[PDB]
Amino acid sequence: MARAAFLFKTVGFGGLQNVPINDELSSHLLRAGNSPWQLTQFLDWISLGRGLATSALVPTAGSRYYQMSCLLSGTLQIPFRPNHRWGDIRFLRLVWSAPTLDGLVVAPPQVLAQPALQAQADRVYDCDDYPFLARDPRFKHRVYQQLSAVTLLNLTGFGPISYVRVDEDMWSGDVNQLLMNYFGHTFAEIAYTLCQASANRPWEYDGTYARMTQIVLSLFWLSYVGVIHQQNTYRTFYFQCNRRGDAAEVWILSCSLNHSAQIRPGNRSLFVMPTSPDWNMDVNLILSSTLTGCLCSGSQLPLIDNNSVPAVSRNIHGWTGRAGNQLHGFQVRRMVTEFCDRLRRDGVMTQAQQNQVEALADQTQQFKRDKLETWAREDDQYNQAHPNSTMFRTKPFTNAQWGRGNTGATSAAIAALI
Amino acid sequence: IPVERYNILTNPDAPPTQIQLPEVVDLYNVVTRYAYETPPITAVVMGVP
Amino acid sequence: YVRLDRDRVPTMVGVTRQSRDTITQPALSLSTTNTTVGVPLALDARAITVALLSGKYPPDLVTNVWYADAIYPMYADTEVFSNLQRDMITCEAVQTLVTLVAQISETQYPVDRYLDWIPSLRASAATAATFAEWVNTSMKTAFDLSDMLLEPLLSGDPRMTQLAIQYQQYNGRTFNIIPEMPGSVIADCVQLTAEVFNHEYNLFGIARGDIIIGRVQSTHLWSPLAPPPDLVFDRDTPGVHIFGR
Amino acid sequence: SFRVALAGWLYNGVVTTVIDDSSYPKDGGSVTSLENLWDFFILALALPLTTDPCAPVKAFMTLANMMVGFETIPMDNQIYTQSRRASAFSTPHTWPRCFMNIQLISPIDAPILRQWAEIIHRYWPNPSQIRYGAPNVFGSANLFTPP
Amino acid sequence: DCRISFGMNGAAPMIRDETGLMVPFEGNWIFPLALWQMNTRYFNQQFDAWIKTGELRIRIEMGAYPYMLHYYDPRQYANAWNLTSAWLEEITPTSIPS
Amino acid sequence: MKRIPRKTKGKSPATTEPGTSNREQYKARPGIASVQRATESAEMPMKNNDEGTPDKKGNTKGDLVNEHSEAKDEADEATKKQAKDTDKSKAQVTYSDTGINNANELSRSGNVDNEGGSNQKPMSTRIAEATSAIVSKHPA
Amino acid sequence: YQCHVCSAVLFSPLDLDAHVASHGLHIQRHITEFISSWQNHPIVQVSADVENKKTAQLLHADTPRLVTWDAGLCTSFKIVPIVPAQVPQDVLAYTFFTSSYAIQSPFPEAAVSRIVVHTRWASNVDFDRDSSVIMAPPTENNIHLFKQLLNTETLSVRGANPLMFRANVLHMLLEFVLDNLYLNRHTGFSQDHTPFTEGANLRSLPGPDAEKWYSIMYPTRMGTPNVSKICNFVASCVRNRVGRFDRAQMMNGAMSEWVDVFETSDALTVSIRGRWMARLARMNINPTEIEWALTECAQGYVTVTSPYAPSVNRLMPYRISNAERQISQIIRIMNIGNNATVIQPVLQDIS
Amino acid sequence: AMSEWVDVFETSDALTVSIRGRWMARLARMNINPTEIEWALTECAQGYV
Repeated sequence: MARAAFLFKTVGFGGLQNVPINDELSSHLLRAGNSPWQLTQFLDWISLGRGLATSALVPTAGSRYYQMSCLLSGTLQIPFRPNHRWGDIRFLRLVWSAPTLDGLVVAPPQVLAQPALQAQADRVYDCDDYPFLARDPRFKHRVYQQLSAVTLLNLTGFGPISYVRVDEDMWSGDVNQLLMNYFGHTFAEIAYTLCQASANRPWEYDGTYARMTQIVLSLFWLSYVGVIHQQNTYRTFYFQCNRRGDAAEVWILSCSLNHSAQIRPGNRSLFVMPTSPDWNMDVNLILSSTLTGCLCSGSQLPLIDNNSVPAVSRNIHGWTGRAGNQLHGFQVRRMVTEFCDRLRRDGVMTQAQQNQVEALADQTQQFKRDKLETWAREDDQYNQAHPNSTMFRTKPFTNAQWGRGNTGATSAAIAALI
Repeated sequence: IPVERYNILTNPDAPPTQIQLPEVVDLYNVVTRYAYETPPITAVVMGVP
Repeated sequence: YVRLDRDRVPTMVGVTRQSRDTITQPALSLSTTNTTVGVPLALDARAITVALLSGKYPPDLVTNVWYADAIYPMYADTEVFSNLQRDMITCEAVQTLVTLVAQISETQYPVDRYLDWIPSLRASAATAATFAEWVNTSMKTAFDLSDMLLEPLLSGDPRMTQLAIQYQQYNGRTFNIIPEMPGSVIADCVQLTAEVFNHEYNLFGIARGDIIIGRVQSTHLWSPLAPPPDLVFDRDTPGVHIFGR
Repeated sequence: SFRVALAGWLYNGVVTTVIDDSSYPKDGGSVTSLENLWDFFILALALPLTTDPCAPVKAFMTLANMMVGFETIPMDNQIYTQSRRASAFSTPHTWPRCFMNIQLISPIDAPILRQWAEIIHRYWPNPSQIRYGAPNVFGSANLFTPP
Repeated sequence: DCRISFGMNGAAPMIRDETGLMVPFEGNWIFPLALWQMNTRYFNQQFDAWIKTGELRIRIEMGAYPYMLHYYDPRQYANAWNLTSAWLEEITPTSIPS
Repeated sequence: MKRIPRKTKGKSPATTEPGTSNREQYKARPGIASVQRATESAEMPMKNNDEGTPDKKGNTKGDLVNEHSEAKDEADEATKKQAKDTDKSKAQVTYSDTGINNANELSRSGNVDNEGGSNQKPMSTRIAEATSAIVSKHPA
Repeated sequence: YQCHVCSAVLFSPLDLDAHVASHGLHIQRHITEFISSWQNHPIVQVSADVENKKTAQLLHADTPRLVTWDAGLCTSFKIVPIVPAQVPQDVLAYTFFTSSYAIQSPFPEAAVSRIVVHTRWASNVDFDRDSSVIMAPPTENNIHLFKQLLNTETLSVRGANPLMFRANVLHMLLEFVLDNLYLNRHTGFSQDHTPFTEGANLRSLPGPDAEKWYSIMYPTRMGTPNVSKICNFVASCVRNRVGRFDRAQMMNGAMSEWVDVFETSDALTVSIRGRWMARLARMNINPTEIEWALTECAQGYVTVTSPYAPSVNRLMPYRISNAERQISQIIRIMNIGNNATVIQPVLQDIS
Repeated sequence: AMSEWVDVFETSDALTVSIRGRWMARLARMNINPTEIEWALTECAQGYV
């Protein structure tokens, strides 16, 4: 139902003594304006696929997402102090403008003369403590989108989290007729538009918007795994990928008429997340996580089991509980093989095509592995050189995460959902 | 006045999207209005070295 | 194309209108009446030989530049999209035509009938042709077309089931291609409208049943369109006399 | 004619392109005439570019007609002889046994004709295929061929 | 295989490298001559401003070329943007000037 | 709300960023204008061959010409048109008088109707005569 | 001026907005726009129908008109009075502090009323399909509707042969469907504060004097001042189901993308329009597919780019099936009919 | 195209129908097709035509 508690969690130190952000990155982040509550500050629109966006200070989309989460974690420390002022202290030479947190600006000279603010690492804050934010209901809905997104990123040391739900009651009224309008579009475009639309006005659960976004997420994840395809469709709908396993994948919604699957009645759901560091170069997973955060902004999803998250991420009043659903992790290289196996068994794809798909996937994985390791080591030398401006351009990862995890179990669970 | 042709108003426990075809044609229903965009086909042609 | 394999050369190409599970009049298409596979066309050998013997490239040719400059103006005037839309319209029109004709002819097409209580006759080729011509003009004016649409079908027994094409080898083998019809939204809507008409005939000005002519004089104010049961007799009423030709 | 033949390559199903009968040697021709020899040369180089499937048979039979009175080849029935005009061989049922099976031509009686038949059988051009269009988006309208 | 993606809502435009990454309009680039020659007008319009004022440096691979000299007095201000822009704008897909 | 007329009738701060100048002069080969003129003729739709089909009242359209001779006449028109397009007395490419013997060829014409009979008398006329043979009048 | 999306060069500020409208950022006669990268010769294509071509290429194809819009009511049955009558009444008008308002009625006030078929009797359309089916009231003669197909050698102008009734009815139904093939259009609303329907958002049809249409659209708006059959019918109805019911979350400016509204209509036409919309929606494509198709067709000699902005309310119906293409090709082959005049221009033109 | 032949019920005479039937049978016995004509002409012309 409607969410009753609004809480969020900040980012944690990766062994440093401060938030892994500095003045240069903070200044370079603000490209769409002085407001950190805009979608362009988080994402970008390539509009043609077939490419990876990179920069000197922002190597990857995951890099941008992590840096923005760090910036928000650092800046929100100020207004949530018990004194509740918003411009009497500075964080890395930035201050808030106006009590409604409209924008971030360079600090005044006297604030600059005053000492900066020391920020703790893993803090959980409630949105109702701030007087203005508690007083204005329309105000919360605009910022809780980003708050939910950063919380879903910072809950676990692995990649972002998504939500998958299968149910037949969602197809209640003219939802089928309305979804029939999305046939020609791509998943990235649909997700971008839906993420933008969420902030226009408050919406209620069980609404057409919520049912649409849940159905779209479920369809995308089922097609990604391979449960539903051209010869096995979920009410004639299925997502098709032009070349599986490529560096930049394009998924397009599509219709197949006579072939349709059988779905048992009831309500089923789970959570999924990628564990390989490869997710930093895949926009689709990030978009799905952002859409899940938008959904969480207005709805109350089932809680998350404590034992599936680190100790600091336990017993959040609205996110984690004593007994909850497990988190399912995977790696893209193994998911490609699972997809190919299911399609070959169903007869859509042949052995030779599977062979080319596997080879291309291996090449892509090697390329991304090399690039990520190079950028990580470069960050290491920069941190060694400068001891007062420590920073991370990308979320830290370990060598262990590069291997197979629970991919088979998660694929089996997703297949069991249908 | 035939009440059966105004079911969604007369009937107190009918879903707002119920029709009674082909036996009875109702005269009060739910209509969906749209506004699409139809752009022309645009292309930029680049030469190959 | 077959180099010198005589047993596999093509000889005849034809088009058929009837389904494969029926026996009908053999009505071959006009294309089969050619001695060659297609319409003959003569050429001059001297020009071809001269062209083969005397040709040259420009002294400064770059294929990339030449073909870019040749492709760019050509593709700026394409019509493939309009052609695709016209193709969809044509397929819809053919399906609706066969569906409608099956309801007034003796065609064995498996479609449910809803207006069989309305009197009619067993139409022949000319009657079906006139009806189909009216349908053609109706759809053409509805979709603002001006060029051909189903005109070739309106020449000889428009009563048809499904279109197919064939060609024949010299040794006697034949190859037959039968496209798979996906469906017609217009035909489905027409069927739904007929189903509704089956119950809403009065709103369209049509009355169902029979009439009784006889003198009734009274001051009662019952409507003649809802007569009392005391004034109606049927084929089972005792004393009634039934007449034939 | 050259460009028309190139265009007609694409419409084999409905249009058949053949060499006009006026391009053949007059009255069958003879190997004792320089003009007839040049006629045969021009026709031989022009024939392989058409879509007519009887072109090899016509190419063989024009020389067979021109060589009458000097060389002889066997024939199937008594009705048709070596003097039948090459233009008439327009249908596959008219292909002679001597052309179909080279062994029937004796090198003693028809040396030049044997070589000509062998050349036709061994060096006539071979057909091939190519890819075109975007079937995934636009679709295809091919009927007897892959899309 | 060069593709240019326009920027939106303050983002910067990007072009595709041969490795497969998309990069902004800054840094050091290496261009074969034929690429600019075949995409003259588009490349001029998209790159001249960043070359003149930004931080973009491009190495054009040519092999051999004729050159022209213009001598200037060293005690006064002097700029070569007019000459360079003229050269860049009169490059054409079938010829180049000195 | 802008109406679309029907085709047919039915029922009833500085500016001027650098690099925007136009000083390039490139002569395309082949020329643009030459290519467009050729492609305009190619994209023409095909002719309507409605001969032999019924009409609004059910009468077959077209002239009364024999099936065989109709094809031969159409062949002569194509050659005559082909010669004009090449601006020659005759055309090298001819659709008529080839070496092939197409004696059995047939082409559509208005001589025959859908039932397979002759059109010596219009179909509408035939119906009127048949139905008039059964007319009865008032008694004196 | 210049567009930084396609590198086109423009002269006036309004031209920039008109151009970016094509790219999707916030003249209609154009249907195809191509721009090269090694020269300054853009090419635009318009319909061959234009009265004056301002140096633009022509679309010679006979394209059908698929997308049409209607802003009127989605109904095809109307109630007409047959025998008029006037009855004395006790309540005459509504009075506010010093003003008076007349009492409008949703239904005709007469001795008898009947339902009559009339396609698009209340509709505003940009394009007219021109296949209307219209019936006079049953008092007048309607025999002409059943004698259009083969009643040509009839022996009486008044009347029809009972042997062609099925054909006539089938043609009438086909006309009905063909004329009702349309798409509904979104219009503006207004917030009403009438005591009977308070706070409801009611549509406003385009043009002036729309206030008359409210009584026809929403029967429940009228109160129950007198005692009559109409008043009893109104009193036996619920009040909440009126006007706007639901709206899209995506917004263009301050206007919703789509809306669900309670209003007068008929379910037959509603279903027909829904099926038509589904059929068109199953044909939508995106510019990336066009890029891929054109690049593949070019055989690797040029590359094609089509930049665009994210949206979910654009319709580009161009996707069909190989079976449909084959059927059309078979029809085209049948069209030849052994007529060399049909085939000669094609060979000459490609030559 | 024209139907090759048809059979009809109509007022007629049995004797006349019989006479026409024998006449048609006699004429049909003499029918030849172009292939035999071509073969006979070639054989008579001895291959010179």
